[PDB]
Amino acid sequence: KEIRNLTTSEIEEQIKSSKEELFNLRFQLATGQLEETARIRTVRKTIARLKTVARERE
RNA sequence: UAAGUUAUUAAGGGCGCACGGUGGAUGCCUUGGCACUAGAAGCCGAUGAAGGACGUUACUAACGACGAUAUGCUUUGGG
Repeated sequence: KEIRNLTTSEIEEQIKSSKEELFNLRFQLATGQLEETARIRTVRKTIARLKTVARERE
């Protein structure tokens, strides 16, 4: 999605979005503390884009 | 006082009509079928098939779509 960043920044980004944001929101939506639930489907799709462009670079 | 004749009763039933219930025929309709015509096409698979199991949404029991990038992603045209 026009991320156009250094591939190591792509790996830092997949590793940040991959657990931290998404895993935290998955715990919050279970223990009854997350509203703005639509964050989740945002982060998921972000973790797809960072992966696809890295695969395009190969 | 005597002789004689005759009738109302309807527990329930019969017929005729009036009004309800049941059940889903018929009329009209069609989301789908049937039989064919002209033109594509007549194979897929070890780069892992046809077919399926399990999963994916903020909930999800099921059906479609999809596959740990999961109720979908990028990019080039239409709108």
